[PDB]
Amino acid sequence: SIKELAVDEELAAADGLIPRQKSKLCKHGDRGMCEYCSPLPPWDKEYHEKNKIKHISFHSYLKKLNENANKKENGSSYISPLSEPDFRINKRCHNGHEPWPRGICSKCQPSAITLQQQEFRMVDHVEFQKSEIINEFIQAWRYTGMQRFGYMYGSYSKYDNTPLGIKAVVEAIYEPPQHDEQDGLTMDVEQVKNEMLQIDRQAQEMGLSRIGLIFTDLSDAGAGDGSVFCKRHKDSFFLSSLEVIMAARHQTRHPNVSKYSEQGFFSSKFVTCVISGNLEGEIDISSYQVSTEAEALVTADMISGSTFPSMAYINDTTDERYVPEIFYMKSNEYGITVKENAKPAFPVDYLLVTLTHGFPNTTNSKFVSSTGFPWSNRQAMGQSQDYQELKKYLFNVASSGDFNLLHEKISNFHLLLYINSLQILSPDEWKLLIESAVKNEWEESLLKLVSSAGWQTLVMILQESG
Amino acid sequence: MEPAKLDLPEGQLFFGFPM
Ligand SMILES: [Zn+2]
Ligand SMILES: [Zn+2]
Repeated sequence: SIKELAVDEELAAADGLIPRQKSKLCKHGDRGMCEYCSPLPPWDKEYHEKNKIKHISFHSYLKKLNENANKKENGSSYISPLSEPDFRINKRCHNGHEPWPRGICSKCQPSAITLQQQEFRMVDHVEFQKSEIINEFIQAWRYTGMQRFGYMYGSYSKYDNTPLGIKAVVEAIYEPPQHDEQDGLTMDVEQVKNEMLQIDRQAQEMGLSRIGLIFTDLSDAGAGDGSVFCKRHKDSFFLSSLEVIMAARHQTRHPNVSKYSEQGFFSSKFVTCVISGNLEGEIDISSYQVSTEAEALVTADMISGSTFPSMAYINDTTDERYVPEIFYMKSNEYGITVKENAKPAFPVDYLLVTLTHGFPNTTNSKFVSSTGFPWSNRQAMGQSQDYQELKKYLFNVASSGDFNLLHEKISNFHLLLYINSLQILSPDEWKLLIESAVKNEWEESLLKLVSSAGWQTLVMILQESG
Repeated sequence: MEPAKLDLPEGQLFFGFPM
């Protein structure tokens, strides 16, 4: 199926109006309304500037496009309000010529590209269900001094602190196999793709989607504080050009389904978080996405990292790639822009959108526990998933009859993945285990689980190990 | 001035830029 997400259907059905006060300057009577005091549309620029909201939401943006479209004279052919930008040359155009690089015409030749700060964002906010999730991720760095990469799992729902907002709600982090170092890390892309395909399938059975990525850039400041260097700030960079390219690739691989787009998709709800030092030398999180222009640049293979982290390098025209003139709308301190040449390299922050982040207050968290059983791919930290560990974690509790404690133990993302990897439980029993871990009313499921053949078999296997 | 191309393969992350 290819339907829209529930949150999108819900926000399309909201109107997002913002009532205003009548003004001293209104020219009508003591009662009534006019265009100067009437409710604001959800995309209202001045409202967002006034409340320090850096981008309008996706659904505010879509409603803005729809209103402009409805100004066409009626009868005119319908046009989808959204379209994913595409900067790729058509290497199969035979319109009175042989295809690139042996010919070119107005139908196949990319015209000049103008980059500017994107006015909307697909996701507005990243909410981590528990601080323990982030803190255990950070522990990989704390223990090793090496950086860490993870994929975030969860869902999307409404965010009320901006007009028609959306938040990504993070329930867990999965760290793929990786070689970590003090100043970076390397993944085998094929290995990771293959592994995450399997995790995606299992996470979906738990009601989870892969909703973003997260990484550390943490360096001890050398003061014994536990304090770290601030590397990312207004006078340096926020995301490097390498990281923007990474985010763009992920966004394009995780398209956002939209019935209002020519292509049936538009951009992505996939979010990018970085954990690094803030101006006070504290460990903190920053959340981003990249623009649709960034998606299109990277799909067209037009940009590369550069030796200056704040800058993207623009690639050359080849037999496989066509790079037109590229400009960007360079902003001054008042936000006023002037068109400038983006070649040979340009500031990548024009390709960024910023998101807010936070935690909920004291709780529909999917997993009761976030820690206590080793996360995946942590053998180098001395945390391996094996029978010895599972027995230590689970065995005595599983035979105590304490379902509160058993529930706390099995309601654990990495625990569930490990147990399913053992292929002891049947699909039916695996489903019971998931229900026991994530349902509000879990006790009935757990009672069925514990009485099942597969579970009794698992418990016996544990008993007879060690 | 201007930077050089630093075209790292997909899946390689680097943070060791001079502060
Ligand atoms: Zn009025
Ligand atoms: Zn052509």
